[PDB]
Amino acid sequence: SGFRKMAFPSGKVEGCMVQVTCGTTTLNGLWLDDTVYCPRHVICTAEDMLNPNYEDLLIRKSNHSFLVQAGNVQLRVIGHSMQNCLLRLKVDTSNPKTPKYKFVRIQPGQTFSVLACYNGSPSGVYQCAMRPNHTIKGSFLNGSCGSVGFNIDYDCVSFCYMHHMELPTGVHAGTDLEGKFYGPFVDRQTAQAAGTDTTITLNVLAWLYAAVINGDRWFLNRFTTTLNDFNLVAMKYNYEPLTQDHVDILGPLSAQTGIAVLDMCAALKELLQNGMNGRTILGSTILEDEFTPFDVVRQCSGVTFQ
Amino acid sequence: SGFRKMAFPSGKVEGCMVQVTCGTTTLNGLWLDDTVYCPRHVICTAEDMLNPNYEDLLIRKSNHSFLVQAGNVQLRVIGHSMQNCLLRLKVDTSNPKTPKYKFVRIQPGQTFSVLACYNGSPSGVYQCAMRPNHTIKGSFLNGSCGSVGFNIDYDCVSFCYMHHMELPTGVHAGTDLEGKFYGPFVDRQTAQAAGTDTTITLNVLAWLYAAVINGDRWFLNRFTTTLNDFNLVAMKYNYEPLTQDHVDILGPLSAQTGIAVLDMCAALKELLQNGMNGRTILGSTILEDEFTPFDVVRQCSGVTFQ
Ligand SMILES: *C(=O)c1ccc(N(C)C)cc1
Ligand SMILES: *C(=O)c1ccc(N(C)C)cc1
Repeated sequence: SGFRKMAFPSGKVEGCMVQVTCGTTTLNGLWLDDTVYCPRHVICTAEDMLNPNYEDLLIRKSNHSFLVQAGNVQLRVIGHSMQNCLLRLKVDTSNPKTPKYKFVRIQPGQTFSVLACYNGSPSGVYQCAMRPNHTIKGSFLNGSCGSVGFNIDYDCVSFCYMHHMELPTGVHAGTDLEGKFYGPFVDRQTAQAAGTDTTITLNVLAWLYAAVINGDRWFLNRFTTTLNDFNLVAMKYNYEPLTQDHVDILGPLSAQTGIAVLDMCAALKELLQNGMNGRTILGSTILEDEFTPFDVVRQCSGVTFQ
Repeated sequence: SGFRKMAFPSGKVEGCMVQVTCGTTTLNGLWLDDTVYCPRHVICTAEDMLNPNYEDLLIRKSNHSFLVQAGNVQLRVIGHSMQNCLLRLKVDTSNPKTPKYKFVRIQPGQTFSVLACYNGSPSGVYQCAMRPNHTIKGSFLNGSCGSVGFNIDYDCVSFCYMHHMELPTGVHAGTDLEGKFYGPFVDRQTAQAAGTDTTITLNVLAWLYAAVINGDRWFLNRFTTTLNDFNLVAMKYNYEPLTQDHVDILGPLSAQTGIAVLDMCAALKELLQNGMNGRTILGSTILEDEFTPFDVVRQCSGVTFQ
């Protein structure tokens, strides 16, 4: 029993974290095989930052412009190239700690673990959901550029996020491991701001199913709803529309609990309209949207507490 | 910016997790140097469980009663002994992945990271607070016996918790690494239940200081309070008494923010009496008590956003 924001064990990623310095700017990089990945930010100074031309900044660098340190060992850079908003630095040594891995671009509403790092040294680990508005509610200080997000599937580390910057409201933005930003954001100092966010309906529903698997039915009701009537309520409360694809994704959780998706939708509609009446669901006073259907299957028993 | 329940990176602990089997019972153990630690539960079957005499159960075992597996490698047991509620199994091989480490008994209100494990294989990591009533709000399924809790200080892994069992309300109980239970609990199937809990006043206060360091003052007021008058309100709302020792612990956070402890106490008293008026503090709709003063200093900037 229990239900917690649970990160993946971070060890396979810790063995990949290095420090990268160019001039006076230091940040974190990711060492896989004979390549180190890091934000292209590393070639900027504070004065470069309002209007940097990375192409023009980069051509002025040599391999030995870059200092890469894995603990006490210096890794010699023997090639560099820019790919979107990241640099790929080729180094003389292949990381013996490289795990089996993949690069994936995650979709909004999906979750991943973040290994917050400073000066190449891992410091903390927590789970994030990719918001609909392409930001994450992270916890990052100066020096955290190049901290990575990942999921782990069996042997294999799926890398999905490299951290870049903090937006005016204190949420965080970054890129996949091809260096393409999540969202409309750019690695420049501008007035850019996160767009209006929305609640991730499919996750809230997954989390209601979690509650039932764990033994709680207080919020269910005798009603059902159509997809359409549900979505009218969703629009009023700033929840994403429910789609048939999402209903289909909820199939296994519905089958384990014996509650039809559209019946759970009715329960949610009631919760939105009437509130929770001073009660909790899985320890929470609010409706939680930071767990995917997969996160629920991962963490909950396969046997419902009936 | 940001503020999250942040676990320590779990890698130094993952390299210590093994599987231990005796008869048909399997669970997790902790391999440090040439010793494996695990719950003494491993020598019980379901029928042993209502009234087990561990002394009597253990004397019937030999070293080769115990199967210890670190991945694909069998570790041969060459000695065993019982210490309170754990077994210490001496093995033929010293763990080459042993980190620098210490065993510590944590105090109620303190926090630690939990590496949830199954069959010797780490599966997730999250932060827990030791409740005043000596339980943790974990997330554990069958097979999680022997999952460990730890903090990391510089080089050094401070082990503080080995998981044993789940109580009737779904919260969790276990021991330090000397095998002594946190709380009045016993490793038997009885009607035992967690005692009445209380809110950890010192942590709530630390978390209010976190909010100010991160730039938010909405909940402050023009009032002060005496320790006594505060504690009368605390008693009404089931919060721990504030003590001068705790006020002293808050010294650094008070100095960084320029808010006197007893002035922050007044703000808390107002929040308790009047509620939060539909607002949030660090993203939360409720007063959070699962972060210590140390956790706040660890995660927040040393510079207040004034
Ligand atoms: C670190 O990688 C990084 C990247 C971008 C920015 N800004 C665009 C301000 C800051 C730090
Ligand atoms: C696993 O270590 C463990 C320990 C104790 C119990 N009970 C006392 C039921 C169960 C599992």
